[PDB]
Amino acid sequence: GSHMGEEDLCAAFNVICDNVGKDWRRLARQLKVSDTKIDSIEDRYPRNLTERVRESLRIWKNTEKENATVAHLVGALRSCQMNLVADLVQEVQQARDLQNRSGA
Repeated sequence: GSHMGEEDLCAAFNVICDNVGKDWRRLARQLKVSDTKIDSIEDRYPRNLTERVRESLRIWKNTEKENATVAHLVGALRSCQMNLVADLVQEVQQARDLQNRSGA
């Protein structure tokens, strides 16, 4: 696990968990979660979206591993018709310009 060092990603993982309530079913689907999963994920947490969402993470990235970068997170928000969150996770992208280095 890792509770320290996920800079920027904090907004991407905190996002999936922050706008929960009805945001994971959109991020899960767009993150590449088969419908069969929404039925399993919900089946696992019938009273806690905040918990089921974190569960996708183990799968969410397990599929788009290479395409599971920070940009994928906000980039995904844009497709989830949730520009609101995508807006805050986009702030994540701004933090990358400081660590992404690579000036040439």
